[PDB]
Amino acid sequence: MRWYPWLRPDFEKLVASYQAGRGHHALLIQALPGMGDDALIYALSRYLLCQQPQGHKSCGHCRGCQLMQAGTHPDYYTLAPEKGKNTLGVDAVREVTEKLNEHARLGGAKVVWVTDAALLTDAAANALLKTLEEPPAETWFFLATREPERLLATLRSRCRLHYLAPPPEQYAVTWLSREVTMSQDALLAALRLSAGSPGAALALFQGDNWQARETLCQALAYSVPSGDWYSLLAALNHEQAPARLHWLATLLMDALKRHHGAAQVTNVDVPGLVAELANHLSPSRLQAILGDVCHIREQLMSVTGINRELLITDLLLRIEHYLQPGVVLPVPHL
Amino acid sequence: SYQVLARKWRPQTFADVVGQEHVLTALANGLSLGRIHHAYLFSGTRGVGKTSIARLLAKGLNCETGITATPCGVCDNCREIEQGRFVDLIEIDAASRTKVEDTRDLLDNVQYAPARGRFKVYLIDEVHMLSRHSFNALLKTLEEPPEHVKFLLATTDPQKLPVTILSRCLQFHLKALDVEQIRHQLEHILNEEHIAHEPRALQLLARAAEGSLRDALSLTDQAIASGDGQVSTQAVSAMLGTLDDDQALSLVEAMVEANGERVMALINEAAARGIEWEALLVEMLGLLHRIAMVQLSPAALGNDMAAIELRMRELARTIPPTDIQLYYQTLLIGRKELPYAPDRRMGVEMTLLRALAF
Amino acid sequence: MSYQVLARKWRPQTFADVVGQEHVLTALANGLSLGRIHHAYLFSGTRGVGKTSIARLLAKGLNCETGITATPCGVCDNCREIEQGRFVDLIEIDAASRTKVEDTRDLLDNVQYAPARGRFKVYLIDEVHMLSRHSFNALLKTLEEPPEHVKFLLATTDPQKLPVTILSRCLQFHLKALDVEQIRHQLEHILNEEHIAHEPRALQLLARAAEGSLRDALSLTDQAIASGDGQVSTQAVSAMLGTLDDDQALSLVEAMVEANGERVMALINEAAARGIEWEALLVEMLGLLHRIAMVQLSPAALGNDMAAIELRMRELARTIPPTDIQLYYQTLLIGRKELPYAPDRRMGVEMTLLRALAFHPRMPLPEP
Amino acid sequence: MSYQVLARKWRPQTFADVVGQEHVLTALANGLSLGRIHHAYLFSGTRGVGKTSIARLLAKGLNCETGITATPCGVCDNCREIEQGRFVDLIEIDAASRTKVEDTRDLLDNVQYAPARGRFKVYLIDEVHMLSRHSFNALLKTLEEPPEHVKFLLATTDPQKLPVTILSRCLQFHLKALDVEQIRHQLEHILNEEHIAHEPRALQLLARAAEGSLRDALSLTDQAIASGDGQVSTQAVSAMLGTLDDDQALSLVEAMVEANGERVMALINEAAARGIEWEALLVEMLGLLHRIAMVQLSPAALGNDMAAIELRMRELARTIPPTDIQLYYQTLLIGRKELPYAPDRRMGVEMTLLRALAFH
Amino acid sequence: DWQSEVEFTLPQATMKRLIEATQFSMAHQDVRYYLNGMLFETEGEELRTVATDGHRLAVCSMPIGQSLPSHSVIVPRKGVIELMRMLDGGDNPLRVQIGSNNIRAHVGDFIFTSKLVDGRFPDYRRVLPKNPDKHLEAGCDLLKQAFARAAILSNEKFRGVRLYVSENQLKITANNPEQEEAEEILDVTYSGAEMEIGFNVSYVLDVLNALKCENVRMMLTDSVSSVQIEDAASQSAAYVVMPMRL
Ligand SMILES: Nc1ncnc2c1ncn2[C@@H]1O[C@H](COP(=O)(O)OP(=O)(O)O)[C@@H](O)[C@H]1O
Ligand SMILES: Nc1ncnc2c1ncn2[C@@H]1O[C@H](COP(=O)(O)OP(=O)(O)O)[C@@H](O)[C@H]1O
Ligand SMILES: Nc1ncnc2c1ncn2[C@@H]1O[C@H](COP(=O)(O)OP(=O)(O)O)[C@@H](O)[C@H]1O
Ligand code: BEF
Ligand code: BEF
Ligand code: BEF
Ligand SMILES: [Mg+2]
Ligand SMILES: [Mg+2]
Ligand SMILES: [Zn+2]
Ligand SMILES: [Zn+2]
Ligand SMILES: [Zn+2]
Ligand SMILES: [Zn+2]
Repeated sequence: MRWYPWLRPDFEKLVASYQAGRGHHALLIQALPGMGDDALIYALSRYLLCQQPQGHKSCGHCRGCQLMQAGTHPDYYTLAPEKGKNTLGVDAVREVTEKLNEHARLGGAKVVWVTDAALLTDAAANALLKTLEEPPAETWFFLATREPERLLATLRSRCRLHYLAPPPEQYAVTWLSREVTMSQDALLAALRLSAGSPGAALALFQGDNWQARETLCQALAYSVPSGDWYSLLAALNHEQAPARLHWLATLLMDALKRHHGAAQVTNVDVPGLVAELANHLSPSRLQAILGDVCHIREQLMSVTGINRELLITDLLLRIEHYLQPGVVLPVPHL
Repeated sequence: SYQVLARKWRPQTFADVVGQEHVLTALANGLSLGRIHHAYLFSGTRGVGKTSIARLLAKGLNCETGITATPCGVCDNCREIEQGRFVDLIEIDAASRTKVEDTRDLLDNVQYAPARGRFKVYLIDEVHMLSRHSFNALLKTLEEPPEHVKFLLATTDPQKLPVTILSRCLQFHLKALDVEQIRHQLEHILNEEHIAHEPRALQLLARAAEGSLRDALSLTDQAIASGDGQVSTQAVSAMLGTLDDDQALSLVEAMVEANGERVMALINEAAARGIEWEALLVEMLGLLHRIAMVQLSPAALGNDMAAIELRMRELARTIPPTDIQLYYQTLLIGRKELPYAPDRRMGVEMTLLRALAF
Repeated sequence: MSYQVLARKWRPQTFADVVGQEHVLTALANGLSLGRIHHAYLFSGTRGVGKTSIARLLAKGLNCETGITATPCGVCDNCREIEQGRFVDLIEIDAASRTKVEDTRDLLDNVQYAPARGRFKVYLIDEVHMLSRHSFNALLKTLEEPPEHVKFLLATTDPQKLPVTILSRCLQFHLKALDVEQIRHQLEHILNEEHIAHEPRALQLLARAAEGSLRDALSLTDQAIASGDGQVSTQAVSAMLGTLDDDQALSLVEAMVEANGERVMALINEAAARGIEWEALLVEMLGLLHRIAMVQLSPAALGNDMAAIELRMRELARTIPPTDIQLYYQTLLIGRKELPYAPDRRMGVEMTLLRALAFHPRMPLPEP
Repeated sequence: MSYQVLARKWRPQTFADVVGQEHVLTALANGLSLGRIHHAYLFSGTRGVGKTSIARLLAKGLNCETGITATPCGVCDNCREIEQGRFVDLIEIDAASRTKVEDTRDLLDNVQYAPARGRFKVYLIDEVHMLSRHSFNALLKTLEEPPEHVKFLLATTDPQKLPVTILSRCLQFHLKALDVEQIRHQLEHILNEEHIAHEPRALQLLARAAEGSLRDALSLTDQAIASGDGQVSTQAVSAMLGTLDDDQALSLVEAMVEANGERVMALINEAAARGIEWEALLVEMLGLLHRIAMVQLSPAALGNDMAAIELRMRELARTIPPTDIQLYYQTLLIGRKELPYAPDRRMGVEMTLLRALAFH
Repeated sequence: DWQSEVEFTLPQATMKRLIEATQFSMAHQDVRYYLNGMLFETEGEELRTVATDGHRLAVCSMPIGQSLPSHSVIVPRKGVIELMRMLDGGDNPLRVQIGSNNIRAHVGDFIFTSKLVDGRFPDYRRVLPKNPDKHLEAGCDLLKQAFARAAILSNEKFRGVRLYVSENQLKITANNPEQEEAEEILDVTYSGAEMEIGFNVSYVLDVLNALKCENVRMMLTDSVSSVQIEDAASQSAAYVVMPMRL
C-alpha cells in the first residue's frame, strides 16, 4: 500500500467524524483500483486502535501503534481470500464473527477490514450481516469495493457509503508526469483508460502491459484495413483479457466519438488508428463490435474457469462475420 | 453508548413502527385474540422492519404481564429481549449455521422446556441461505413444533425458499415504505434529536432511499457527517451528487437533435464536475417521462420548473411520442447495464451515443 | 383460549375427512379391505396436498385394535396415540439426516424386531428423494423384502430424482393439487366449525390465492382471521393479499385499449391514493390481458370467478384482435421488467402505459 | 387371507419359469451340465429384469444333493433354504453398503473358510459397479485364484462403469429388457393362476407402461388390482396410469404442433395439477424440440434414453419441416426469457404456448 | 496496565470446588455467545459461580470471609478449562484479578490470563423455581446407582428418563428408539401428589456427580417447570434441570 497526496481531504472528512464519536461502525468506501481506498482503511484503523491520538493521526510509537506496525495487533482484523483463491469463504468471516464476541484484548477498539467486499461470497456477506447491523461496543468495520452496486443490497444497506472522487485530470497528469517520464498523450490514454484512476495508470506503465497495448495497436494497424481481426488473438490472450478487451472497446468508442465529432477521446496516443477505425468501419458495425467486446469482457470477468482462448477466438470470428456486408447486427434490448 | 440512527431508533412498540399497518394489525389482533401461529416468516426488502417486527412479536408473546399486543418494555423479559440477552430467544444466522450438526442442535434444543419465557422463540435471519439438507430436516419442527416452541423467519427473497417451507409458515410481506412515510419519519427523528433540517433535503433523502428506511437513515447519518451536523439541501445534494433539471434538460435536447458535439462536451463537463452517472440517467428518464406527459395532455406539466417549461413545451411539441419512448427505453437499458460496464462513464457514454444513432 | 392452528387442529384423521385425492383414498381403502397391503408406498405430490396426513391415516388403519379396516376404524388406543403424535407404530424419519449409507445401515439393522403393541412397524421416510444413491441401493434389499411386521411409507415431492430401481419396488401414488372449489369448501367447513363469520368473496379470494394446496390456504386463512377480529371479509382478504378492485385495473385496461389518455391519468392517480403497490397493478393488468387472450383461445378459459366483469371480458375479446392483445401484453411485460430501473415505480407504470398508448395498433398518439 | 405381494410370491423357482433371457439360460445350463463352471459369473441388465433371480437359481443349482446341475430338484433342503432366504453360506451383499476397502477386505477374508453346507460358497453382490476402485481391485485379486469351492455372483444395472479388467476375471451375461409380448404373457399367466379378472387391453397398457421391466409390470398390476377391486379393466388401468403420467412435455409439443389449442389447454391444466415447475417444463420442451431437429439431421442422433417414446419422435421428425422447428424453438426461448417477469407462471407458460400456436 | 476491579485472595481448593460444581453445565459453541462461558459474581463476602446452557443451570455460592463490591463477569469456556487444567489440590493462596475486559490468576508460581466475553449473563435468580414446595430427599449414591441402571440401555441420540413421583416410591422409566423399557423403584421419603416429569438422565447424573454428599433434596413445583437439586444438608450450590417434552 501507499499514500496519495490528493487522498488527504477524504481522510480528514472521515477521521473527524470518528473523533466526534458519531462515526458509523460500518464504512463502505467506493473507489476504483489504484485510487487508494486501502490507504484510508489502514490509516483509519491505525488511528482507531491508537490509544492517545495526536491531531487525528497515529502517534509515533504507541503500544497500539507498535502492534500495528508489527502487524500482530490482537484487536485488528483482516479478511482477505487465501492467496490460492479469489473468494472469501464462510469460515474466514465466521472465525472473525465468533472471535469478535470477546472483549478487546488491549481494552480499546475492535477494528475489522474486509480487503474487497466484491470478493465476498454471498454466504460470507449474509454471515457478516448480523455483525454489521449490531456490532458490539467499540467495534468498527471497513469495506472497500470498485462499485457498491455489485455488492449485496442488504450488505451495503448497513454501511455509510463514502466516495473517493478521482483527482482533477490536470492534477493527475501532473502526478503521472512526475512519476513516469513520457509523452502527455500516453498519460492521457492511461488516465482515460483507467477511468481517472492515476494509481491504475502507474500500474499500467510500470508493468509490461503498456507494451502489450502497443502490440495490440500495431496488430490493429494491420487488422482493420484488411479484415483480419483473428490475428489479434495473440495480442489479447495473455491472462489479461479484461484489460486488452477494455482497450479495444475504448478504441472502438473513440472511433464512434470521431464519427459524432468530439473534442476529447481516450486513445489520443494513436489518432491515426482511430481515424482508420472510423473510416474503414460502418457506424452500426462499430456499435455491434463494441457491444460484443464489452459482453465478452463481462463474461470473462464473471465466469470462473472459462477458457480465455476459445472466447477470444469466437469474439474475433464474430467480428469478422460482422465485417461482411448484409449481416444483421445486434442491438441491446430488454 | 452512542448508537447510529437505525439501531438507536429501532421500534420498541407497535405504535413506533412506520407503515406496515397491514401486518401490524394482524399481529396485534393475533396476540389479543389468542390466535398465535408457531411459524412466522416476515419477508421484504432491506430496511423495512422484518427484524424489528419479529423482535416486537417476541416481546409481546412472552411478557410476564401476559400475552399482550402492547409489551410494557420495563419488564424483565422485554428488557432482556430488547438487549438480546434473553436465552429463550435464539437468534440464528442461516448462512453462518447451515450444517447437519447445527440442524441436529436445533432439533434437540427444541425438545427442552423454556428457561425463562413462556415460549422458546427461534429468530432465523436470511433463512433462504440454509442448505437443502437443513430445510428438509427442519420440515417437521416447523410443521408440528412442541407446545412451547415458536419460529420467526426473515428473508429478503421468499422465492429462494423451498415452497414446502413457505407452505408451513405465516407469510408477512412488508411493503417498501412510501416516500412520504419515510420523509415524515426523518422529520420526527430529527425533531426528537434536535437536528436542524430542511424539507427539500428530507425529500431528496427520501427519494434517494429506494423505499427503505435503513437506507434513508444511513444517508441521513452521511448528511450529518458532512456539513457540521445539519441536514441542508446543499449538503444532501453534494453527498448524493445530484443535479438540477437544467443540465439534464440540456443533455436531452442535445441528444434528441443528434448533436454529437454538444452531447459529448456536456458529458465531459459532467465528468469534470464529478456528478453521478446513475443520477444523470435518472434525471434523463424523469425528463423524458415529463416530456411524454406534456405530449399526452398539455395541463399535465410540472409547476416547480416554470423557468424551463419554455423549452420543455417546445421539445414536447416537436418530437413524436414514439421517438421519446425509444429514447426512454434506450436510457433505461443503459441504466440497467451501467454496473456491468468497464466504467460507469464509459457505459453512460455508450448509452447516450447509441441513443444518438436513431 | 389457545385456538390450535387450523393445519394442526384440522388435520384429517379419517378417510371420510380427506378432500380430494380420490385415487389414493380409493386405493388405500380397497387394498386394506381386500387385505393386499404392499410393503412399500410412494406418495408423490406437491407441498401440502396430504401425503403425510394420508400416510398417518393408513398407519392408523393398519394398526386398529379392532381389526384391519379400510379407513381408520373406531379410534382405539393405537389410533389416538397416533393422532397425538405419540409412537405406537409410526417411525417418522427425515431422509435429510440419514442420507449417508452409514446411517441407512443402522436403520436397516433395527428393522428385524417385533413391534410393541402394534401389528406393524410403519416407517415414514419423508423427503425420500434426499437420500444418497449408496443409501438407496443399501435399503434396496430391505425394500424388496422387509420383515412381515415392517412397512415402508415413502413421501416425496419430486419422484424424478428417485432411481428407477427403487421406483420399481414401490406402489406409486401421485396426489394432484386440489382445485380452488375444494379449497374454498374446506375453508368454509373450517370457519363454520370454528364459529367465525365469513364472506363468500373472501373465501373465493383465499382459495384462489392458495396455489392448489390446502396448507397455504389454511395459513392464508389464519392470516386473514388475524387481519380481522375473528372474521374474514373481502376488505380484509384483499388488503392481506394486496389485490386491488378489479374495476380499477379493468377500467385502466379499457382506457388503454380505447386510446384515451385523460381517462388513464384519472384512473392511475386515483389508484395512487388507494395504497396499492404499482407492480401489482401491472401484474393485475397483465393477468387480465392474458385472461382476454385465453378467452380468445376458447370460451372455456373465462374462470368461474370474475363473473362481475365477465361480460366485459367477452366484449373486449370480441372487439380486440389477438395481435393487439399480444402487443399490449408484450409492452406491459417489458414495462414491468423495466420497472426496477425506472426513476419511480409510479413513474415506470405511467411510462409503460403511455408507451402502450403511443404504439397503439389502431389509435396511436397524434404526432407532429 | 394371505393376499401377499405378487412380486416376490411369483419369483421364479425353476429355470423354466424365467421369462426371456433364453440365451443366458441356455448358456448357464450348458455350463452346469457338460462344461466346467467358470469361477465367477457377472450379471448385467435393467431394473426388474431377472438378474438376482437368475443368480439365486444358479446358486440353487450349485448347492444341492442331486449335484451341480441346471434343474436340480424341487423342495429339497438347500433349494428351500435358499428360497426362504435362510441359507447360511449364500452370502448376500449390497455393494453400496460395503464400498469401503476395509469392509471389502473383511468380506474377502471369508472365502478361505469352507462352506457350512452344500458344495460351493456362493457370494451374491448387488449393484457391483458401485464398489470403490480399491475394493474392486481386491475383488479381482481374490477372483484370479479362488478356492476350488468358492464362487462369486455379481449383478449391476449399468455395467458401463465397470472397468474393462472385470472381463478378464468373470464371465458376463447381459439380460435384455423384456418386450411388451413377454411381459404381457407373463402377467396374463400370473392373473390366470391367481384368478384375477382382466382384459387384454389392460394387460397391454400395463406392459407398455412397464417399459421393459417385469418388476414394474408386477407393481403396476398390484396397484391396478388394489384400485379396481380385482376387476382389472382397461378403463381402470388407463385412469390410474394417467394419474402417473409424466409425458406432458411431449404431448404439449405434439398438440402445439397440431395447432390444437384445447388439447394444449387441457394438458397444461393437467401439468398444473401435477405441480410441475414451469421453467423445467419449458426447458425440457426446448430439449425435445432440439432432439427432433437433430434426429431430422441424422437418424442416429437418437439414443436409448428416448427409446420409450422414439416412435412418436420419429413421426414428429418425419412430418415437421425444420423451419417450423426453428420458429417454435425461438418462440419457446423468448417465452422462457420472459417467464420470470410474467404473472403467475402457470399462465405465462400458457401464453408462450399461445404465441407458438399463433404461427398457424 | 491493569486496574483490578475485583481482587480475590482465595484458597485454590475453594475455587477448584466452585468451578467443579458448575463446569459440566456449560455451553459448547452455542448460538448464544454469552453462554459459551461461566459467570463470576461477587456479593459482599460471597463468591458465586454460575453456568448454564439453556437446558442446565449450575450455581455455586460460597462465602469467602472477605467483603468485595458486587460484580459480574463472564469468563469463556477455554479460560476456565485452562484454569482447571492448571489448578491443583494444594494450599497455595490463589489470587484472582478482575478488570474491565480480562481475567488474571496468580497461582503460586504460575500466571493464567484470559479475556472476558462481552455480554450480560442472564439472571439466575429467576431461573430457580419460585415455588419449591415438593421435596424428594434421598441418598445421593442410591439415586446415582438407580439413574445409571436406568440409563444403561439409553442411547446417545435418545437420552431421557421419566420420573413418576408417588407417596414413597420414585419410579425412573427409560425408553429407547429400539422400543425397550427400563424401570427403577426407590424408597425416597416424600409426601405429595403423584406426578410425571421427564429430564435428560445425563444432566441429572452430572448434577449428582457434582454433589459429593450422603443425600440430596430435589425441589419440584409441577410437571412443566424446572426442577432444582441441592444438598439436603447444605445450601452452598444449587442446580436446575429443565424438563423435556413428552
Ligand atoms: N417500519 C419501520 N419503522 C421504523 N423504523 C424502521 C422501519 N423499518 C426499518 N426501520 C429502521 O431500519 C433499521 C433496520 O430495520 P430492520 O427491521 O432490521 O429491517 P430488516 O427488515 O431489513 O431486517 C431499524 O433500526 C429502523 O431504524
Ligand atoms: N386432502 C386433504 N384434505 C384435508 N386437508 C388437507 C389435505 N391435504 C392437505 N391438507 C391440509 O394441509 C395440512 C398439512 O397437510 P400434509 O398432509 O402435511 O401435506 P403433505 O403432503 O405436504 O405433508 C393438513 O393439516 C390439512 O389441513
Ligand atoms: N425373467 C423374469 N422371470 C420372472 N420374474 C421376473 C423376471 N424378471 C423380473 N422378475 C420379477 O421381478 C422381481 C424382482 O426381480 P429382480 O430379478 O430382482 O430384478 P433386477 O434385475 O432389477 O435385480 C422378481 O421377484 C420377479 O418377480
Ligand atoms: F436488511 Be433486512 F433484514 F432485509
Ligand atoms: F409434506 Be408436505 F410437502 F408439506
Ligand atoms: F434390482 Be434391479 F436392478 F431393479
Ligand atoms: Mg433483519
Ligand atoms: Mg437387483
Ligand atoms: Zn498511538
Ligand atoms: Zn414486558
Ligand atoms: Zn383403532
Ligand atoms: Zn435342490
